[PDB]
Amino acid sequence: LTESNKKFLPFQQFGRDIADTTDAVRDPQTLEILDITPCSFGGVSVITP
Amino acid sequence: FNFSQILPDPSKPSKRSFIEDLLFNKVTLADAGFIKQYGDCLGDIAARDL
Ligand SMILES: *[C@@H]1O[C@H](CO)[C@@H](O[C@@H]2O[C@H](CO)[C@@H](O)[C@H](O)[C@H]2NC(C)=O)[C@H](O)[C@H]1NC(C)=O
Ligand SMILES: *[C@@H]1O[C@H](CO)[C@@H](O)[C@H](O)[C@H]1NC(C)=O
Ligand SMILES: *[C@@H]1O[C@H](CO)[C@@H](O)[C@H](O)[C@H]1NC(C)=O
Repeated sequence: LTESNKKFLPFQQFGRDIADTTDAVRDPQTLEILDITPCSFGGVSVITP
Repeated sequence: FNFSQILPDPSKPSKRSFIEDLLFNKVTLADAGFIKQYGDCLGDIAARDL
């Protein structure tokens, strides 16, 4: 969860990307916009003789 | 015969000829996968980066 500069409309709560997953949320206690990024990943390869 | 257009140009950082530079400028290579190295993707921007 990272701080974001998205300009939410006052009636809007959640934000959606192209794939229709949740990308930006609004914190319900303090009115702040948070971006959701998936955690770090990648491929693993083994080079061996 | 003049071969200066297809012979390599040492002034360029990558040793490519004038016609090769023209072709590389004509093709817009949009599939740059591992150039990002996931750091620029981890820094999230409001613009929709494909
Ligand atoms: C062979 O062709 C090249 C390119 O046409 C000539 O080199 C010069 O190239 C520049 C562009 O980088 C042109 O603006 C110049 O007009 C070209 N000529 C000169 C005299 O500078 C090169 O001279 C040609 N060589 C021969 C033997 O024909
Ligand atoms: C809305 O647009 C203005 C100017 O067009 C820009 O400064 C601002 O950052 C935008 N808000 C966003 C991208 O959330
Ligand atoms: C309760 O929610 C309101 C809504 O904005 C907020 O201003 C206030 O700080 C919250 N109080 C606590 C104790 O979290």
